[PDB]
Amino acid sequence: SNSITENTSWNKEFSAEAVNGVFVLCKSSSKSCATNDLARASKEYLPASTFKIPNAIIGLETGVIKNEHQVFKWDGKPRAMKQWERDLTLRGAIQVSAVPVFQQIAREVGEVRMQKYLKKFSYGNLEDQLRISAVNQVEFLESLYLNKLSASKENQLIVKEALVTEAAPEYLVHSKTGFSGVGTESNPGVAWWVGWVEKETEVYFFAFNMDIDNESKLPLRKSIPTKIMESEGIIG
Amino acid sequence: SNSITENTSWNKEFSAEAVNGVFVLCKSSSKSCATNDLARASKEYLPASTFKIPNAIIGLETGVIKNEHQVFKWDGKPRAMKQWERDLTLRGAIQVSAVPVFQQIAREVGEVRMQKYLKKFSYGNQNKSWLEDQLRISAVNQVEFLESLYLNKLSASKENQLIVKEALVTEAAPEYLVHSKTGFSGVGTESNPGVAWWVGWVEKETEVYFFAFNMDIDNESKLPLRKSIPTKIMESEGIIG
Repeated sequence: SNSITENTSWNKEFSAEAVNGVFVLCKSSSKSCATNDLARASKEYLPASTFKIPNAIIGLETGVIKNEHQVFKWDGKPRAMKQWERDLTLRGAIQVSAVPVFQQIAREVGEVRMQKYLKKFSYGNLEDQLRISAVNQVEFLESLYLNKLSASKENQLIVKEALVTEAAPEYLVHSKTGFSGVGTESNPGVAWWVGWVEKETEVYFFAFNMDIDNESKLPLRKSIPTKIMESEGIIG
Repeated sequence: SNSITENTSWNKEFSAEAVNGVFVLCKSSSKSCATNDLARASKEYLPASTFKIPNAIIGLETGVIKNEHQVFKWDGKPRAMKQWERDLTLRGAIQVSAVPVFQQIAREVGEVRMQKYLKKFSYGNQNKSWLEDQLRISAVNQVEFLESLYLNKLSASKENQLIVKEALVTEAAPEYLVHSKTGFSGVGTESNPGVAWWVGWVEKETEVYFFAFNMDIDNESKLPLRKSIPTKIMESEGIIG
């Protein structure tokens, strides 16, 4: 029996940074989610680089991504960022959100196959022609964690390992950042931080998004959720 | 036909701490490895908790470990260590080297199948409930075995190999992922010192580094060196940190 609760206590962390956003934290064992804003938790936004998670699974399931050790070689021709100008593994391409690598994977999969898997994954309603909510992100990440997506357990495991961003004796953090851009002062951009924490035998799924009009605010997409999860005693 | 090259430059890291031990570091594959001591690199020692790597793979292959999300429930009966007195995941059991969890896995596997898997994995010298004490494995054999695991070439499903690889993650950074396992036989005596291990691999962008470290240890206070010496060597190589 799935449930969600509104917790005004986290508004502190948003107010202190003057951030308009939402944090959704779900405890797997109790099938209970908590958020600071139910309305925004259900609102759909451009996924930006969070879309690299389903794109990676689809890339492996279709065969476009050969296997776990697939290397995305750089032809030497300049790219939007120097961090993309080199050979990358799946983990490498995911961490730096390498646009050209995932655009190439998407082209080889094709429009029809890409849409077929996104419907099967219930992923929102091609990265720019799609919108997804924080609640939809945690549901999708839980399906991935449980290997319940329409793809082999092996391909789901490859993507889960490639998303590892923090390891401690008591927990493993799997996560993905997203940033659509600054947008305009009228219609701001969106910044995301989504993932899950395997802490002892408990699993916590999280999705954070915020309005962003200045690239200088990007660090807040990790600091606000990190402070909330630290105060919940989930991570350090 | 793998080769091992002696590198007297790391001797400094050992001598300074007055440590008798070996570090083996292989870039890309176990084909060409570097070490501070050719002789000791190939010398076989008891694996201690490093044995929990093949134990976990065999547990999964035999179905004793049902799947990736297996929980090892605590029966409430006091254990040798407080950190083992709770339910544990495969990663949790591996991280605290939970003896009771792995002893039970070994029993369910059976000494029969266990020995057939170890032979098929080329794990240690091929010459019951004392595997971590009876087995003998070299630092070179550890990096060869970890390279097979990494490449999914052991006689096990890709899925079971991937589950164990994820459970061994100990450090994550934007540029690298460290998979490792500690081992400690005990302090032994000055005449017969125990052995301390740190084995694993680093996925550094497109490159992979396999490592195996072991040292004589006759005093508890020296334990930190099993991680600090290899870390300092890999930090100087620009692999981690």
